[PDB]
Amino acid sequence: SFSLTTFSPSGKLVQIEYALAAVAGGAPSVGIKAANGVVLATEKKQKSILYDERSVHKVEPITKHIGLVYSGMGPDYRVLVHRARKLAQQYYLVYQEPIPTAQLVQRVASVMQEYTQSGGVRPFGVSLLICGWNEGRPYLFQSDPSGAYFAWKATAMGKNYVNGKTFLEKRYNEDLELEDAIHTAILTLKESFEGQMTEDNIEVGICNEAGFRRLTPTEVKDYLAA
Amino acid sequence: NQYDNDVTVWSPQGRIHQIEYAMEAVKQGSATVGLKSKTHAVLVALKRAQSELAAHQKKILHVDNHIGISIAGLTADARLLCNFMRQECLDSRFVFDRPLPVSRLVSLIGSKTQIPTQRYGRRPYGVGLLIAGYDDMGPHIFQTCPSANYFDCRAMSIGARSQSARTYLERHMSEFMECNLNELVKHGLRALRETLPAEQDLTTKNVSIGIVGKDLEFTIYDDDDVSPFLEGLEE
Amino acid sequence: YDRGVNTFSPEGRLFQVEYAIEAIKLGSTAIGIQTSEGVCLAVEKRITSPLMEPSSIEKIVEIDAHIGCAMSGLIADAKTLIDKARVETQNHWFTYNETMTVESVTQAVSNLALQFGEEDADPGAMSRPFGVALLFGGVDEKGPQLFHMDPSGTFVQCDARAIGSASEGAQSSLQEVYHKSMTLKEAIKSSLIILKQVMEEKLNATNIELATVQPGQNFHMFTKEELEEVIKDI
Amino acid sequence: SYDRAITVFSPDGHLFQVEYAQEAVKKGSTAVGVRGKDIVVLGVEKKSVAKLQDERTVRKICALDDNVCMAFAGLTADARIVINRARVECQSHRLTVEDPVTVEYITRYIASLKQRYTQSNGRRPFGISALIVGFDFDGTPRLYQTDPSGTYHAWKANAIGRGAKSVREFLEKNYTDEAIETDDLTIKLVIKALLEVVQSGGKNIELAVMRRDQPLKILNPEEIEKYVAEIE
Amino acid sequence: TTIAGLVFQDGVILGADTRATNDSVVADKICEKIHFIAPKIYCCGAGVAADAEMTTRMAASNMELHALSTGRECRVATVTRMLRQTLFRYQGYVGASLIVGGVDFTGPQLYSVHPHGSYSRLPFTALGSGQDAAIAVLEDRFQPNMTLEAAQELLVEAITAGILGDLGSGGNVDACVITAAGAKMLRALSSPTKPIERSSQYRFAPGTTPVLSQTVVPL
Amino acid sequence: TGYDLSASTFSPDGRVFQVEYAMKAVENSSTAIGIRCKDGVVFGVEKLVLSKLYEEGSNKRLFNVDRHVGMAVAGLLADARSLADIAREEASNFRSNFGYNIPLKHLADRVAMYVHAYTLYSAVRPFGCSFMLGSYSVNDGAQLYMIDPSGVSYGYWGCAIGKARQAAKTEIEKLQMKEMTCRDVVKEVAKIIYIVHDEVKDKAFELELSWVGEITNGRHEIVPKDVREEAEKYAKESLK
Amino acid sequence: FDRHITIFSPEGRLYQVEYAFKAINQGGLTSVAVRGKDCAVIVTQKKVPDKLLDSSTVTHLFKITENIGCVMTGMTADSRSQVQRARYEAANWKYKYGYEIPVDMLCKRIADISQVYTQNAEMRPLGCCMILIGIDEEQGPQVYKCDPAGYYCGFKATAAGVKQTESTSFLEKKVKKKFDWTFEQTVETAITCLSTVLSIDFKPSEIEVGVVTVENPKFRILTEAEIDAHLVALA
Amino acid sequence: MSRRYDSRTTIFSPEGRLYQVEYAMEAIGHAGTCLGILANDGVLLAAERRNIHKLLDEVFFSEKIYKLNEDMACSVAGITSDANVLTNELRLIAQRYLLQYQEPIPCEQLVTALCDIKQAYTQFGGKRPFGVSLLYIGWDKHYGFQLYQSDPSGNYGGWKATCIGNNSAAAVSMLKQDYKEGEMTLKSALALAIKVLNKTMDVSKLSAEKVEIATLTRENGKTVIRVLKQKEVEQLIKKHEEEEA
Repeated sequence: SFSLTTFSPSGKLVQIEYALAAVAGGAPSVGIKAANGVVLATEKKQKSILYDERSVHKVEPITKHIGLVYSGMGPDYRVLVHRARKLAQQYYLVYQEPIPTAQLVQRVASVMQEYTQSGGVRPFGVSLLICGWNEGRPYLFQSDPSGAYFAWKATAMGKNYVNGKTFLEKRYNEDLELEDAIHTAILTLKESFEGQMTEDNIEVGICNEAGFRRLTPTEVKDYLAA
Repeated sequence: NQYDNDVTVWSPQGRIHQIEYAMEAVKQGSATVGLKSKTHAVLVALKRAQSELAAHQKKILHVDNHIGISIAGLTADARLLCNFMRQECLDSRFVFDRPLPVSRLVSLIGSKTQIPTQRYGRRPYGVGLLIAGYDDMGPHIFQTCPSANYFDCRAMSIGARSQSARTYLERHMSEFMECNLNELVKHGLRALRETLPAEQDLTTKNVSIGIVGKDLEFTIYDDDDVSPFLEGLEE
Repeated sequence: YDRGVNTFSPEGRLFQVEYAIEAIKLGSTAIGIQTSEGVCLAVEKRITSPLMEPSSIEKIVEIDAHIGCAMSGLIADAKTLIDKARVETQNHWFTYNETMTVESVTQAVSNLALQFGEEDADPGAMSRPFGVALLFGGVDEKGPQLFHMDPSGTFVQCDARAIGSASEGAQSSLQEVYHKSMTLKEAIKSSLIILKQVMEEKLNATNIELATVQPGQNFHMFTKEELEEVIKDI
Repeated sequence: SYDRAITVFSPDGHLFQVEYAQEAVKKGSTAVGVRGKDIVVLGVEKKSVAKLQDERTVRKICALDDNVCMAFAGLTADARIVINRARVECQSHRLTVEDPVTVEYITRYIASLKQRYTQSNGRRPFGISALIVGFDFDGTPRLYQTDPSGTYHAWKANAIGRGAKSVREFLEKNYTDEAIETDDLTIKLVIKALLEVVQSGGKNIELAVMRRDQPLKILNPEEIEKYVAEIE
Repeated sequence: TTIAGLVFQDGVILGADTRATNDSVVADKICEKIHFIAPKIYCCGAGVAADAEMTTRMAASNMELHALSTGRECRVATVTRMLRQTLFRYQGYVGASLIVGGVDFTGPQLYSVHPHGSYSRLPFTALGSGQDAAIAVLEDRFQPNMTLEAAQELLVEAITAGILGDLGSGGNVDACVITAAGAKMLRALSSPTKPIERSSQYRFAPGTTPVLSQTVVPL
Repeated sequence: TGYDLSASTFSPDGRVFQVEYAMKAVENSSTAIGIRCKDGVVFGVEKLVLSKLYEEGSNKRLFNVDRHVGMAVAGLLADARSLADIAREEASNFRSNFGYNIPLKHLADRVAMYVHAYTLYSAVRPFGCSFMLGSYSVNDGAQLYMIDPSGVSYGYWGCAIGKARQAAKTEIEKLQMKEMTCRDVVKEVAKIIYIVHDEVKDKAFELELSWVGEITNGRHEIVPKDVREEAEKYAKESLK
Repeated sequence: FDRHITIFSPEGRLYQVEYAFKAINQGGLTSVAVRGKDCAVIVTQKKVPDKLLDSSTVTHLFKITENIGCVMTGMTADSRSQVQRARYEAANWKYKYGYEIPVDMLCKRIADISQVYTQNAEMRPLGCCMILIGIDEEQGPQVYKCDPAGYYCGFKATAAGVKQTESTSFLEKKVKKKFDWTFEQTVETAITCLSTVLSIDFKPSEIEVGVVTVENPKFRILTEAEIDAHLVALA
Repeated sequence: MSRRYDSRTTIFSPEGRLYQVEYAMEAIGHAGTCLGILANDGVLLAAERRNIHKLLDEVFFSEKIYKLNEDMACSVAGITSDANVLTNELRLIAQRYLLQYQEPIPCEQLVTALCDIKQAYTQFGGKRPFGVSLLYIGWDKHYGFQLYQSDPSGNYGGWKATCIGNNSAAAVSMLKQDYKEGEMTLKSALALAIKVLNKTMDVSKLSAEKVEIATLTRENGKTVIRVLKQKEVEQLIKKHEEEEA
């Protein structure tokens, strides 16, 4: 019942320092907010053909107009899934409306804070990247295990995330349609990913006026044609 | 080394040193002896004074009309456990309206000492007990250990230098059955002599006894009745 | 360190209980005496500077009308006992409507000595052993009685007992001055003789406190007037 | 919850925790008080810098009641807990008894909190020591200091903080029946006690006085310079 | 309060009225009743208004994550067990009367939940104060696996009878069609009452109100 | 190394050494054996005499969990009597629940589950005792199960616990125990007891035997002194 | 420190979770399960080291429910403990959601149980990994595996125990060439997989094979007579 | 429960100090520069922005500046994690004040209320202390315009002008020089803060995006709090540019 996270002689937190170093080496994940939609393209890699791609999906929706991707530990993410979805539930219980992305990320990031204080528990090993659609304005947020959530037009997360950020810094600018947002998200994804690129290796999903929806492998292959 | 810090951690040989240190705590107390016949039972307790001006401590605790006990170990650990023994015996007359069987009481004593062992942070009770009592099956001599082990006994001697008494208890064990109340006191006091040093031997001040019997309820003697008991006994 | 308060020694004795008795050597010296005419208690105020007021120092407290008390060892743990000690004494008269025997006074207080632990306890559980030694004097249906307790909780009837830092040489001195029928006033004389030898300071009328209980008089603390008459018999 | 024994014994019986708590008391600012005849005077140095910090929030001289005030030296955070909880219990006393609170009756409760919280499970010993001074019935003043170990004692004159022993040396020698005989002598003696620990002192010295049934009054800095003006 | 539903060959339709009343008076004439649970699963409340409201809120919320956690279609029988266990937890303290129907992987299914928690499977029923008017109409003219158009004409007349035969049932008729191909919402499908007009108008001229104090706060 | 300190901490090889050390404590306990046949299950235990000062019948090693369920424990006697009452509470709560005697497979599961519960927590310690559980019924028949300190039960036609086990298990394999009757099985049980014990370390002992089956009418019953002496004489034909 | 309780290592790993992996190979067994077209078959080795050991009481094939089979690879004490809780969770599904739990949602709740052990330092993880099969009425047969870390994924075939990469290597021969998967032909690959790696040629009494098919959704373990019929014919 | 995993944060140093408390202020020492000034006609609170990237949004309001209630406001220097709970707790405390007393909370009461919570966690509970230092501004009926400063140890005090975070001692040194007590008003204090912000910040090219300025004043019986728009800050940059060179 004693706190496992304490202040270092330099003032930093030692436990959350390794949490940020853990999500830095996770699966490469990128996202872009352009025009009326946000593109989420992640990496689902299977070690063998025996693996069924329809059983486990990395891109999961939080609700109709909100979706979320991740780079980091598998188990800690599903715990975030249940609590964040239950938070959206308890939201819709009280407020009977779709949840705004700013309020959703805020109280979920507070859960990450609780385990930097309460004892006998480790902090989360997952850095969440949240996508949302409210009042006609798209939302792209980035949260890490430290509990501090930011906002980005485009960013990168996972292995070699520094390159993905610099690439979008050069290539990406304003006035990009959702069609260009997908093709730009693929180009920055071609850099971080290595090897042959198929529709099963990448899991892509978008959020627009019609809400957050995941792309089927058929239309993904159409975008694999450049 | 690192394995004596608590009870729960097992040694690489599968032993608990804290239970061993509790069993060695009982041997640091006073030496008491007890025995039973086919009829009566006698508990001879050795009393020791903290100083020369201090009065002798009480090693005998009255439990039930037919039951008595002598304590050897940490004094306060006996007291809290005596409040447990007396409560269970009072509960027996509170519920069953009968004297609690001495075998059933000792089984409850072990269950109380089994609770601290399996849990971390709890210390076991470091007091040993020599308890006697009479029932429909006759007198019984029971011994308990801080390890929670308890045995049925004809006669035992606990404390320091108890083997010189136990050796005496082995040779006269044949006589212990057929002797009467006056002889059980003679064998009991002569059994106490072997646990005693070579200087201070027998005085009615520091030596007290108790007796339970067929129709005789447990009764504690101190000085007045003990003086004629010591008379007529060689060492 | 690397152990609990409940951890046994290789000899089978609690470290916390052993160090508790060893801490009494840092306390204040108080010498009780049991006589046929009453029980005498004496203690030194231990004034290390004139700025202090001797009225705030009470090392002899009154449990009941005929029952007194003495104090040594740690001061913080003793004040806690006294309220309970007073309370259980009145709970006796509240229940049985009689004066509690001093042996039962030592009995009710000795129960809370050992109770200390960590797991399986309540929030009203105490962590560390008592660092206080107590002397209960008084007169009852059996006459004047003087008792003593230690941190382990063992209470023993004693003809004379000394507590505090000087209890080592004072207890040995009590055996010399105490013979047979020696009265209260004679015990008061022998009390000041031993107490003056064991203290490092000078014996004065206001330096020490003296209180006695009698079979025909309630427990009484001698005021500065009577204290001057007592010291001038030396 | 968090349940374990914090303060534990040592081979010598001393408590390292409590001893380190008293070390934080020694490093506190110097505060002093002295019992007069019908009056009592409290004072404390203040370490304000560059007219920046406000003088309203710095005050270490607090009143537990109309007839009882106090001053503290130690951690300023632990004092705010004790002062508040003492006032809650002091007025809860006036709920139980129509008569006011004797200075000895609030002192025994205060020091008792330092007794419990030191030996309590998971708690922490207080790093403060305070002078509770006030007027009992008939107008007899009383001065009491607490201890992080939980002990309390009566004093005719007392001081706390850094150099507290040095102030007592002044008090021990210069406090006689001639001392605190009148109002002019009580005011000068308390000031002269602080004149030794003056280091760049000036107006920074703060003083307060309570007289009989009158409430605690704070003596303004301008009259401080007037009473310090007479050293001969 | 008249709520009813009917299962036909190709799907299920849940009818309800638009009128809500508080004990002496009509609270709202157009007030909607049927709530949302799943795309293919819909329910409608009765009895206590707030209790039936908050219960469907907790039901739609629990079923929402069940659709998000499974990623599959929702079972209609799963909704009913959630509703009655809440009624059992409060020992019938909640006066919510709920009807649940929809289409799942198995097929069109309609259930019923009594405020005491009892659940019953059934092709057709009615709940509320005007339930006995709709049950009698649905009992006589029902046929197994009716055509979608045949079931639409019957259930609209069933709610119409439940309205005209109840004091607490009025307003328009909200019917919601649920089929294996998809669900469609029909708002105010039936309006049996023509006289929506009035014979006079009331207008006030400026300056006819005895105003005493006046102040203006700009924004 | 610090890995074997608590049972909640795994070893570098993926094992719990605290459970292993509790098993090593069982190896110091006295030997107890049992054998099941068509007629029933026969029990035996070697009860070492510690001193002549102990009354006859002291330190009884034959434990009775339930009317049809016998038990013999080899290990720490403190944890033995603990689990003994706990196993009786499970059988009593079963009867208080389902109104009949718990089958031996169902009882061995619930008891072993509670043994494994203490291996997970670091704030407690695992049991240092191992035991066998026999039972007999007309619907089931003779059954024998043994639970280790790790809380795992295995069905046995025969088992041996304590110091000497593998040596006694091979002697049971040398002859078919199924067709035998409890009258002839106790002849082999006493025969093995005399083979296991020799005079090297231990001094004296006493034979504690128990029967369950047709002879006892399906109820757990101790062997009387008359039959015990006669059963010894059958073993005295060869040992002596 | 990071190697005692579960906390982030300097590289961000968890060594207690890795030792839970190393606790799987300590069981000394190897199991395989192949997902067929209309069927799902589990093949594991039945170990009876003692002649007195009852073979009927030793079974590695477990039944979570009617349409779901189970096999446990890992510590036996942890294995039977998770299956009891798996049956507690599977029944909680039907008592709540109304229908037989699918194999995907069953592996999810079981994985969530291991997630609590990982994040909390109070309770240690279990050293057993569960392999579950079954047939979903929508997507057909479903075969999943859950490691003690909490990761599960859809597998065309599973491998666990001592043999892992070599067992998968033989399974890669069948899936890459795209072999026709039927009831017998999956049993042909499953027996050949374990026989060639261990160099044994298992006898019918040495193994136990659970099966489930579209025509027989109820899980059932094959009899030695049938296993022999599926042995010689497969030889 | 293993007593090896407990650091026992309640241990006093041999000098009578707390380790976890001292390490908290050091983490605050790395936070960005935040200052405030108490003036006659209003209170001014300005701060810098350490996070600078071309892809940042900042569609919200300020970064380290929060609004406690209608009559009060605060800034933040420290770990943004512990800042969110403190900001929530301060608002909860200030609102629980509105429950019983149904009046705007005095700026002194809200400070001592949170500090009692900070010292409780360092006293017991075993949980780590808080790593955030907070500045407070606002107006009350008694003392008027107020500026306060809080430390993670629970210690607080009133201030006419102060600074927290990076370059704190450098700004305090300039406040001891230019600041005129009881003379400079809110208008003059605005130009003074911009001067201190530009000199103490070694990072060049100060822009309306890189810095943030918020004002709180009482006008016509209503507390007026606002944050200057980037164009309004750019106008102040054009004013200070001429002043500087």
